[PDB]
Amino acid sequence: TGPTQRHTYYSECDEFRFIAPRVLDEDAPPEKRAGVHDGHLKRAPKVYCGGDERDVLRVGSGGFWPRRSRLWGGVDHAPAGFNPTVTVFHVYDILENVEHAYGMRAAQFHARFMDAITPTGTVITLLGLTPEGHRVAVHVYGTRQYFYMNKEEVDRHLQCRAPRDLCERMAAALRESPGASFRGISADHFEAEVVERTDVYYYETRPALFYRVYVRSGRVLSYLCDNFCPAIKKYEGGVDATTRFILDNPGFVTFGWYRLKPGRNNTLAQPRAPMAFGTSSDVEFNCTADNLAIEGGMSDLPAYKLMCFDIACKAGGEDELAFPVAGHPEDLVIQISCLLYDLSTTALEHVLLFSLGSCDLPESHLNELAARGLPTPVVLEFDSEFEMLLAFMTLVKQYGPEFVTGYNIINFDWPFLLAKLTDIYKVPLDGYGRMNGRGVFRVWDIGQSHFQKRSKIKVNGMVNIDMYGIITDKIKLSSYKLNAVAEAVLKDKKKDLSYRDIPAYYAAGPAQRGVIGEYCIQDSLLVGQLFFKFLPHLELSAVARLAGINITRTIYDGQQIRVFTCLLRLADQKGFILPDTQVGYQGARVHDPTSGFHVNPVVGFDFASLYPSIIQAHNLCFSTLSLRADAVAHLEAGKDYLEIEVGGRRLFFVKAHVRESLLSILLRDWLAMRKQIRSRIPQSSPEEAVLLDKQQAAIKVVCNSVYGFTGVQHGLLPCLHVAATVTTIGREMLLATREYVHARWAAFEQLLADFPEAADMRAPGPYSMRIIYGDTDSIFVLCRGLTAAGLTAMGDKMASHISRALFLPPIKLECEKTFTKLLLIAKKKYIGVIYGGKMLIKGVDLVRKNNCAFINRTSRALVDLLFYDDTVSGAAAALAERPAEEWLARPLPEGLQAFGAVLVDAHRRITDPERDIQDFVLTAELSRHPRAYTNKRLAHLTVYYKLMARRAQVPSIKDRIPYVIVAQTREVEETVARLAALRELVSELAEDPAYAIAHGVALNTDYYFSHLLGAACVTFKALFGNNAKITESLLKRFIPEVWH
DNA sequence: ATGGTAGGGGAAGGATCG
DNA sequence: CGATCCTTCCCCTAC
Ligand SMILES: Cn1cc(C(=O)NCc2ccc(Cl)cc2)c(=O)c2cc(CN3CCOCC3)ccc21
Repeated sequence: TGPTQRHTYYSECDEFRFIAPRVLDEDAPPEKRAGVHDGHLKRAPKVYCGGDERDVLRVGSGGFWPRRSRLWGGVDHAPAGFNPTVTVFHVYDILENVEHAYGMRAAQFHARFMDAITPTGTVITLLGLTPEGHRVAVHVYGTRQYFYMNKEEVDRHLQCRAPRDLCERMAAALRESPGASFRGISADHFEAEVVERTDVYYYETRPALFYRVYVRSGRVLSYLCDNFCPAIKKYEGGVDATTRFILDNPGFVTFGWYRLKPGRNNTLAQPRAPMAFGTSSDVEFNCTADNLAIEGGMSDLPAYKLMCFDIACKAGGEDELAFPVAGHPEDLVIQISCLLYDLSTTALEHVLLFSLGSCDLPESHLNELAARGLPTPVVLEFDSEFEMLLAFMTLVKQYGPEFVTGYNIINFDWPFLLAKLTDIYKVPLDGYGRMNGRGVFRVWDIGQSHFQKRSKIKVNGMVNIDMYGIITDKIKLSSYKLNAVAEAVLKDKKKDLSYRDIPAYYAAGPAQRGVIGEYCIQDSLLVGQLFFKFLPHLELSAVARLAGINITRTIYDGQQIRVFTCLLRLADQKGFILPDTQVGYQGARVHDPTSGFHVNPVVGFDFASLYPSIIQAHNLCFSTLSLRADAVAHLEAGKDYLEIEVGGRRLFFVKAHVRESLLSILLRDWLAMRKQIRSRIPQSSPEEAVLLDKQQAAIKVVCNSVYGFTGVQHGLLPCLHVAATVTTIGREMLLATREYVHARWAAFEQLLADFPEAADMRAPGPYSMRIIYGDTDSIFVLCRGLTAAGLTAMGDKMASHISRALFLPPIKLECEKTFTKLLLIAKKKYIGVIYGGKMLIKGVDLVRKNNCAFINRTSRALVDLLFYDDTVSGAAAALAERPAEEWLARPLPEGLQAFGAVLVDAHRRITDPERDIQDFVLTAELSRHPRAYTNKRLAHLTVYYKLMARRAQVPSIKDRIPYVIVAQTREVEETVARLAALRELVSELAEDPAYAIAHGVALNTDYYFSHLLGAACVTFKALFGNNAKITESLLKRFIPEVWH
């Protein structure tokens, strides 16, 4: 009969816009080859492979790429008698769509589904595979969104006193909509129960009557919540139908192994006829939710496919050496490397090269690959950009990669390709996902927006995992160029590339373009290696399984949604309903440290998950809070509730036995689950142990996300009172721990009394025990008069004692570290030597990946000497012997001599050429869209605008920009004045390392030495009563005066 | 659309004091 | 009236 849901992906083509560089035409004179052919053409798209040629949209007998498709434009490319009986199947992503009965009356669906979607019905499509390998999509009918409204509030506001009345008013309001989107919608299209529920906010709140309204269309529910009755609180109206399908059917997950089973009236699932399919899948199914169950024994992934891909493009305009622009039809996409792996076997299965202008890959590359057990690359030759891109999209649709990865493919690759396919070549994308049409293929940028905080890529049925963000979150670097990341993680350096070199390599011919192919394939291989080292798919799938959210929203839609979903589950379970809404509170207090170098033993105590344990112990929650005394005036204070003053206002938190905290329950259950699964790591195969580790990681993530979720003003379900109470309780606890240690163990008598272990630990000097440092949940205590022999093993017992004697469970204080020497520099900045010989650096420019590697190495060597050299340590002790104030006129002790040496060596490396300029590059992140800036006079901003004027690589909206500092010259000052006049010395001397190396520009030698001295001053002011000016002065005594 | 409060220190520019 | 400070913004940390 034909398809029931029109396939919008191109299966036929007879005429297209042809664009291709004239440089590829050899029979043309070497003079008439500069430009780029552009114009309409009327021939069928074709692709060349190995001397043979075939139409791009030709599918069947002989193909160049692998194909996992069945339907292709109303053709059933499946061997007749293909009726695989499906029992179990794995699910990775979930679609939420609308289906009308009038549309589907052609399809021979059962009566049940047509009743489910009679005017319009929401359908939940589970996508995945069978164990055999078949692509499968099961459609779940019956899922209905629903939201609550107070009955006492609605009855009197809308002059109605019955649920059918509410249905009538809703239908009417939807009729007189702006655009008459819903015309003919009537009251019988809605269901309205009356049910007793409780608002989650505040203990005083008592149950009441709410109208529960069931809605079949996300559009209708959205319009209702937006402008139905704005003066009435609406509950859970944002909950999408997928979340309802997950939570209302207990046991279900968003990622895992399901099984078809018999249903309510002995109902069985029904398989769809091929012409009714709506996916690029081999078999599809219709079923209600009771036809589904979970399968337990199943634990391993199925044969999901992962396409890793990178692209490379070239300009076409007057300047072919400038960076391309996808909006200009002259700049084209020259090459696309695309390699497909199997995710269950982490093995590479196919490698493909899409190229404009046929080529032969270099032989060193081919030899390395074929020797590394990898498959033989297959090159696809194209004459135009349209044919190449169409073939790439046809590959995406036919092979149907369930997962897709690359590097910086969110800000460059996908936007470039899709801008080409959309703005220039005019191609619809709604069918090139998993759905045959009407799908999702959008790409979000930041731009001049306020609400958005992250770039996203969402493709239905296609999980995009950009390894860029993965590395940015998991690894700490100064720059994230793919080759730098490769060398830093895998210790495998590979060739760099720039657009400045691409046109030449293209013009020389098929071999110098096969070089470009080699570079793209090497990039893609490196990305694949990173992917399967960090295993982001398993991590994020475990998070999705835990939070009841699909993999896509797991990745790109924030953290608040996960905590919100779990809390929604628990609150609906326990009788609440979440109301829809839409520097806040005092944080922690860092213990004012008395700075300096400490050589006596230091002990480090800290709390295990301080904020979650506070929430657990004190029963903090939305439902246990109250702002009014009369609410808690009927129970005994202290024994039944906790009175506390937070932010100049009294708060009451009813204790556990009155009303149990929802947050406490979530945290306790998550913690017990984490402990259970971690107890299985030993007696488990490493294959299983990787999954177990990802699981426990996800659990810890959500646990640490609880408090943050509570503290997001104007977020979803916010309650800053809880966050401020948590921080205040933590501050109080730290203060109390300090005072207890001070008062109870001032005398060594008591230290011996409680622990008969300080006998074999009494040091020469006098006994003292005083808190020296503290931050949020940490305590560093000085132990003059004790030996650092078993200070760890006795501080363990100490912390256990303090926890037992001071705090309610599950609050726990542990002894983690004991330092031999420690440098208290300033607030939240310190460096120390652990008793185990390992160094510890926090806060200082050392860890701050914004500085140049040279000053980093130098200051490192300095501190290394300060800790791993006995003479300079005794020298610091000598500096301590005296107040340091007199030393502006006194001499520095001999030990410090070493410093001078290293310092002067610095100067050498600064001015002496043949040094690496990359060893001298600064980095800085570009936070916002530059138009929204308050100073507008920043180094990386100068470099940004300069790169923009030079038609260079415009940095993506949130990367790190590298730069260097020029010295003042005639050209520098002249161009400064010229640019100033055009727009109409301070740190304007900032330049791209690239431009400033090929133009032979010289660095500001004075600046880098002055900042080496500044970093030294900042790091070593501690040893001189923390005075900066005095430290700079007496540091001048390590530098020849001809440099001051 | 959907990520918290503390911090220190560097760059840039205005205000202030003798 | 000229350095000295004093504000503000911005980077990236530690919890
Ligand atoms: C790494 N990190 C990120 C955070 C964050 O992103 N908050 C915003 C937010 C908002 C909504 C959601 Cl859903 C999720 C997250 C933190 O808040 C944070 C806090 C601590 C304090 N620690 C923790 C426990 O005991 C006391 C000391 C330590 C590390 C932290």
